[PDB]
Amino acid sequence: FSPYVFNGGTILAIAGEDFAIVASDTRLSEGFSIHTRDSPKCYKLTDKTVIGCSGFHGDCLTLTKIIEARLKMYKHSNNKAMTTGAIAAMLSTILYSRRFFPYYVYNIIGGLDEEGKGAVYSFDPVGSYQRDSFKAGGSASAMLQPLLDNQVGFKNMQNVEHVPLSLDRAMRLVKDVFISAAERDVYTGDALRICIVTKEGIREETVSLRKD
Amino acid sequence: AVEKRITSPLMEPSSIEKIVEIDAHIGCAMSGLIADAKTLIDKARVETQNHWFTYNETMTVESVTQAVSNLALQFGEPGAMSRPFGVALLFG
Amino acid sequence: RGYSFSLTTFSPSGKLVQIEYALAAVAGGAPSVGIKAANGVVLATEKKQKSILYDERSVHKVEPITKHIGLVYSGMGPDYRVLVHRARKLAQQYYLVYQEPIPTAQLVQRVASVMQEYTQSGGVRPFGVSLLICGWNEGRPYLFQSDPSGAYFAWKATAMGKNYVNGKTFLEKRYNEDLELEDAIHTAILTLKESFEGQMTEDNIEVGICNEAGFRRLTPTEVKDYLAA
Amino acid sequence: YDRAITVFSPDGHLFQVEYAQEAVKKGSTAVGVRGRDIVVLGVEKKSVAKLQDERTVRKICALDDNVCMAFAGLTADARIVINRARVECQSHRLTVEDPVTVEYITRYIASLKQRYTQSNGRRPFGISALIVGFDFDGTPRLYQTDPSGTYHAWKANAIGRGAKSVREFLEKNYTDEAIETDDLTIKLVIKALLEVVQSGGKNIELAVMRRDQSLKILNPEEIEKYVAEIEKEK
Amino acid sequence: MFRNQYDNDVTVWSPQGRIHQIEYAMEAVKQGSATVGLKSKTHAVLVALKRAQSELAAHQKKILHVDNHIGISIAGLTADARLLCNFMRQECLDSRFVFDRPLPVSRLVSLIGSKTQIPTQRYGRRPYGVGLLIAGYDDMGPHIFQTCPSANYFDCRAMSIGARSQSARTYLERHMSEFMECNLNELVKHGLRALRETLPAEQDLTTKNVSIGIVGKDLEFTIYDDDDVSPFLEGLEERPQ
Amino acid sequence: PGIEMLHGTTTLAFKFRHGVIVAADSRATAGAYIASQTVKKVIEINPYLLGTMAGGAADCSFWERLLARQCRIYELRNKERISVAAASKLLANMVYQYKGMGLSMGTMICGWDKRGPGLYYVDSEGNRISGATFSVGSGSVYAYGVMDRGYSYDLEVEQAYDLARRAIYQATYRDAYSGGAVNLYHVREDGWIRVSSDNVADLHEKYS
Amino acid sequence: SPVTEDLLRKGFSCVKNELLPSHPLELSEKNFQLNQDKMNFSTLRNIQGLFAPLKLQMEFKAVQQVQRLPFLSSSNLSLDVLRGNDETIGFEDILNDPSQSEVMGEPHLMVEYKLGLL
Amino acid sequence: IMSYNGGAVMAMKGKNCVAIAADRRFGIQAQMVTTDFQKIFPMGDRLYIGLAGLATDVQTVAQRLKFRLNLYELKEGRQIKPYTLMSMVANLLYEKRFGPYYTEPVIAGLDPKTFKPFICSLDLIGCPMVTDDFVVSGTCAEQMYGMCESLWEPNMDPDHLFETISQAMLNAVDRDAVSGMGVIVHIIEKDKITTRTLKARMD
Amino acid sequence: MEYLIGIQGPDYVLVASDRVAASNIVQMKDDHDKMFKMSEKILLLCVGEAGDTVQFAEYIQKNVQLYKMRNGYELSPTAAANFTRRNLADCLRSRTPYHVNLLLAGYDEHEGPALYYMDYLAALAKAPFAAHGYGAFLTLSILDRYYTPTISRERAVELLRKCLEELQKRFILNLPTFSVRIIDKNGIHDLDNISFP
Repeated sequence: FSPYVFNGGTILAIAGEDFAIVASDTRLSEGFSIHTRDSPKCYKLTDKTVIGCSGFHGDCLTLTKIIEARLKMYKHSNNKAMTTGAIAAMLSTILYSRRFFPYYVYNIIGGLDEEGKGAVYSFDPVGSYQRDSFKAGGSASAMLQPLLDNQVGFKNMQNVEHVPLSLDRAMRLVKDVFISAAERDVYTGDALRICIVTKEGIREETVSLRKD
Repeated sequence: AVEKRITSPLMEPSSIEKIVEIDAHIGCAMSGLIADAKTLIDKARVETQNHWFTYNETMTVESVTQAVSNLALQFGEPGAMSRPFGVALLFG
Repeated sequence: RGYSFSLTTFSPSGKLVQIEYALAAVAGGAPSVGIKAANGVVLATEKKQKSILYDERSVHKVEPITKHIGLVYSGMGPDYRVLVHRARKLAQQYYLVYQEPIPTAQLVQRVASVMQEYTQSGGVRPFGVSLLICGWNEGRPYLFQSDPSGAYFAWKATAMGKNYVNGKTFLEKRYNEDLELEDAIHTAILTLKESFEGQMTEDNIEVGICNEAGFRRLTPTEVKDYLAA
Repeated sequence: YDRAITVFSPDGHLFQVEYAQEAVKKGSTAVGVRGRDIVVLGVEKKSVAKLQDERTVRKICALDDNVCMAFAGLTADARIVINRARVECQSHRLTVEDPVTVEYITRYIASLKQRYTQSNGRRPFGISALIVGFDFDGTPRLYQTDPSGTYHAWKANAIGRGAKSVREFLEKNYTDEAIETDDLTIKLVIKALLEVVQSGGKNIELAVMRRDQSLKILNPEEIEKYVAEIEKEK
Repeated sequence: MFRNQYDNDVTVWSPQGRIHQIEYAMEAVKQGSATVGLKSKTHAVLVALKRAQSELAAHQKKILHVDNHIGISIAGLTADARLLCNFMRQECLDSRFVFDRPLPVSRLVSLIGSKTQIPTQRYGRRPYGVGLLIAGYDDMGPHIFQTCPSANYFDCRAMSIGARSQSARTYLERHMSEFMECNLNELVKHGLRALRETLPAEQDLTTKNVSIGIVGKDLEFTIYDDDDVSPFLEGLEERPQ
Repeated sequence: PGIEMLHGTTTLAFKFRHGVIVAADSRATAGAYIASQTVKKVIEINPYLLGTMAGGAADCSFWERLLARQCRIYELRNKERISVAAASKLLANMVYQYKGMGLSMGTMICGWDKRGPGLYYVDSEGNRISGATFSVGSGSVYAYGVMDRGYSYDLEVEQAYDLARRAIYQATYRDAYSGGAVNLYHVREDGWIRVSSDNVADLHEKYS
Repeated sequence: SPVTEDLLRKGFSCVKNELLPSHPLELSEKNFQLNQDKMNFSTLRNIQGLFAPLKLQMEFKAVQQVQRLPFLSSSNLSLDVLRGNDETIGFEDILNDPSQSEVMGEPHLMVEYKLGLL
Repeated sequence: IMSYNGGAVMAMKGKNCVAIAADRRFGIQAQMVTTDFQKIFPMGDRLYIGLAGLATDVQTVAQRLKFRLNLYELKEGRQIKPYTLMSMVANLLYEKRFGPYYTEPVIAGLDPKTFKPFICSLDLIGCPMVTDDFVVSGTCAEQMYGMCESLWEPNMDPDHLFETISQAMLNAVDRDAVSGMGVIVHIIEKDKITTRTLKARMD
Repeated sequence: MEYLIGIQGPDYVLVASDRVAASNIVQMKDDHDKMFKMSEKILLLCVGEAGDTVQFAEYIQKNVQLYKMRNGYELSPTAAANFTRRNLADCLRSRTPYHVNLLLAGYDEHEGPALYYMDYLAALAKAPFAAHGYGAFLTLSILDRYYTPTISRERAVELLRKCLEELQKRFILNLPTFSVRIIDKNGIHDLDNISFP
């Protein structure tokens, strides 16, 4: 017996100037077979906060079903709505509550701050948050990140100016990076589900990706 | 603004303090019995600090008045109480 | 009296009303006589089962403990069987450890403590019972009597029970030590005869000796032989 | 309307506390006053009883090398409270390597007293304390507990029967001049205690405490010498 | 006057046979403010009233919140109100977490009654003093369930348990025909008109003493307060007489 | 699951006549893949102390959070600031409560109080050693020697800053887990003040 | 799995091995009377109805609270014939008899812990 | 496990005389830290016990047994018969049968009433047994039965008993690394106790 | 590892130590006093596993002051030893695989000095001079060779100095300097540290 098994996935998050983007491939694969091809991995929490949860698909559901309940409890108690600056600490506490039986997840939080500003957090299986700007991660990580490091925040480039990220550029970059990284990885592909969020709500997006 | 009514001149003025800190932005003025007010204040401080540690933000005055009133509601039948709290507070 | 009705409160003179009431209750019971002699001891008592509808077997008064300890009650019937069972359990508990039979004194102390434990508490009545127990250890005979509060005495010729003052007065002029069981049994029979409200019959005496063999209980025909003699 | 702690009266006036205070106002007196660097904790002995030995019967108990203790009232409850305070002081010192301040231990004693007033199955502790000692910063400190739950950082108060007279005498004479040297404080406290007692020296005990010299009781010879010195009034 | 020995506790039966504590609690629940509980085919309005400690102070809360599809009122003791709404919220949250459907009112109210039935039997405890008017639409049309100090809940169509309200009952019974086919505005107008009868003469409903709360088909339970209640409180004719 | 974070790191702190200085790197590795480059390790708990980070990440953060809560509660209760020794012993007791279940942490609680400076050290093992010169983590060595050679207890402020920068740079040039940025922290009577932050590339260019 | 949310009074007990049972005859010996009573209650509740376990357990509760204070040995003369162990002497009273306890606590602390106030 | 320390004890029943002897040594495996470490305890007056084995449990079992013996002696009035201590130690050892101690006690003494010599023994977890002629237990158990079986004789006077208990130990315990360097002889005759200290090879 | 020795005498319980710390390959601090103090007449040396030593010593030290402060008078070395052994045994067997070595000291007012040796399984001897750590192997013979049954306080220091010189010359580790404390019927006297250049 072994109370752990892999299920793949990939999470990418770009935190621009006044827009947060969370996107993820959709394929539940364990062992060598494929279970389904829809399996969305981008759940909504509030009107201005989206959670992406990769990793083992037995706790990715439990944490999703617990966070909403605790959010409802907080809203009923304090008569407000949790901002994206508190959900990080609350989820970190929940994750660390079982340090001797760790959750096998890799969560990513994206949303808007008090003012119009991008913000993407990043956790670890034991649970320790850290603010970031373009952090990605998941099963097929270590390939998504370096290209973003090259593009978003210009590194190891000289005699080049700095330009803020425009909304038209973000989707064009994300689609290209997923298309490039889908071929060389096994667990990725199928359908791509995009959850760009702005200060008017959540608008959704789905495109094809290496049809399988 | 809370009066003191010092019993004797020999009593040190700062020994009795109706005004008491709860946090960096909340203050309250107890009245009536003293020890029960001390217990309530200690519980309120513990609760607000625990909430700050958990959710990583500041208190809202309603969110602590609700907690202290919920604690004070336990009159009746376990270190449970047996008499109503003969105190009163002015949270600010 | 307001200070009465509860065993946990002292009257404003120094006493316990409930304890004295229980003592009077156990005094108002069935007469019993115990005689200590240089060779052994004899315990004599009578039963209320006078009508022939009852049976000689089944219910019985002087229940032996182990092999050297035998008792007799003079109080409430349904209120000493539990105590007797506790005494037997204590004797066995002592016997598993210390692989040698219980001496009488330790058993007396333990039963007295367990009986007293329902005095100092609050909300439970004291046991209404007072029982003699006879032992034979180290070539010596032992006799003790227990009180509802619990205070053992090294009694020698107690006639406690109903009308016990007359029995004590009668016994204070007959016993002279240095006697065998033969005369002691006759003395006990005479003490019972002094206050019986009728004549002794073949099925009214439950004498039991504790000589240096064990705790043999006299058979009904043997009791008939002694009663005739 | 006074037969249970948990119940109130039609006006208020929790009565078991007041009755406990009345019981406390029946034992031997006790005083205490701080100076520049000195504290005194004199008490008075109700009866001589020459057959009895003064070694066992005493009021000035030690709580730590920097905190002392003097009570008034029923003896056994005070002994229980002192035992618990000693244990708590040692536990706090173990959990934090820092000698315990006066305020923390006196708050613990007050809380322990107040805990026994929340159910009609436990009587309150009827005693009154005079916690006094030196902190870790050198500032002289003094306090006074109360049966219900309260405590005040008094300066030269007093407890026990006939405390109003001694309190008035102390407040009518307490000045910065009398707390300058060391023996002046002893003279003041002896003059204060001489009022209620019939004859001085016979049944008066003191406990002089200095800066980190630990508690040090006074033998009768020194008490007699101090009384003789204070008898030079003109 | 043959009742002094039979009312000091709750676990004793009078010679006639009736628990006097239950009757006393049912009399006690009448201390508060009126609360009409109208219902319709699509929406279940819940209009309440608010008192005032003083002109300087602020008013009490009479329309709490439970979940996205259920909202309770309150009448009587304000102490046990929170202690019972906590159980409300906890049960609804557990039902949403274990299963994945909103908890129907018909089971929630039964659970609340079962919980409130316990204290009326064991010694050393007292019955609750609430007058809940639980309202909410889940799957088979909106419901209006009433709760009493004794654990005896009623189904209902429209009632006004609380303060002086018998005139409110009479008015609500007189016009109990049009409540089956009307829009939201007409139903709210009827509710406010019914509540106006409770208020004494020469007194009008201001903006600061109404707490209209509406739950229906496609909108979650929302509470209205302050100037937001003005649009509903516009027509109301001009005066009861 | 996978390795949590921070298989190793570096930090140092020495005390002299003008307080206590704290330096740290920022590279939270995950075994063989770099997870981040600008993770802050000098943890602030109040404007009098400066918690440090080493070993694991989540455990260190959680225990500093609990220590901060306890310190704030004590501050609110006793109206007096808590000494560094009390906080160090508190954290020592909490960490020593759990041993053998896989705890791993190195912290160097330091600050100013009524007794002057203080730089007590505690870890998962349970010892509460004091000192005047410390360095913990994988990159503690390769810096220990240099910072011991340069220390003189009579330095100025700029000289001490330069010494700390040199020590961190020479440690991270030879190791394989330290690097990224360099954070420098100063402690004085009025609480800590952030000194500066710097990138390894610029220091290498200016020290070449 | 709890955080802190006096160490001299209770100390020197690592968290490591209480969530690690000793020799397998540990949970069958530390908690034996409770397990036997639970099994009997379950059997009676299953076969005879819901009244018997409630009645018997509440009888246990009623008889339990008349013993002496915790800092003294309890005779336990009653509750025994009602339990059914009236004569079932075994490895519960001859080995480490609680009357001769090798270590003993403070009276006030033990009684206040028995009341559950702490 | 009875090698982390050392020890060896005998007991011979003569003619109204019993003798018990031990070996004085306490050392952590090869190393040695002291030469004087008592292993004979004076329980009662004409009674003795001979704990031998792992010392850290010897001390604890001796303390607990002394406590319980004082309790029984004070409660029951008169002295303890030698047979009672046998069941005493049996119960005390079986208290922790699953978590076993490490002791092989030997009990030797006289009846305070009859003056009939008595000797018994015990195993690790408590299994009472009585041998009339002699008994021995300890770390060096194997190399004493051969020395004792031939040299023994029934109905021995105190002098010959002392000579035999000296000869069955002095040249029979040196044939082992641990448990040497000193021998204490306790002779218990009818009226007076007597203690002697032999001399052996210092190696 | 570490080093602990103590030599007895007519009226002293002189003990040495080793002011040093430990780590993987590093010496964190070069002066770490291991000598916890019990009372005005009792010392308590302790070397063992890290953390558990400083915890057990602290717990057993904030328990002897309680006895003095609750009964006026002071414990005796024999009672202190028979209490420390009991606590160590009960706690070690309970739930913790400890590894601590102890070396009590003390001077009462009725029978000379008293020095006690205790291993990590809670034994109790009364050797006239014991040792701990690894240096015990290389130094106990040196201590035994010159140990006259009576030694003057002046000669005890010289014997200790020779016994430490041999260890500093023939040992793998780098014990750089040692501490010395001597107890007499006047309190806890102190002597200048032993430091090897």
